[PDB]
Amino acid sequence: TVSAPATYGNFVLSPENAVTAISYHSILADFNSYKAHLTSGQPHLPNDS
Amino acid sequence: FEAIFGTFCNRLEWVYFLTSGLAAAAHAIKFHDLNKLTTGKMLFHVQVP
Repeated sequence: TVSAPATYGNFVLSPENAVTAISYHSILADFNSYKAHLTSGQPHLPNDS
Repeated sequence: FEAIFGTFCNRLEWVYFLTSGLAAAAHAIKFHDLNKLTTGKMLFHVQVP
């Protein structure tokens, strides 16, 4: 008897690409208009977990 | 999976017919049956002094 994966694997979005997006927004957003990069509480990256 | 980003620029200079100074020469009418119309005519009667 062999234990095998019950279901297929998932698409997972790399956490790093958030940094690239934030750098682009830093270039493109108005002066001090962007605020998503700073917040209170536990930091949270958008995820499908 | 990680992504490659691109930027869209969306701003445009909107213009309107009625706001233009050229519109002063025109008399602007809407007529939703214009497809049926073939020719419009306008006729005058004058007697001389």
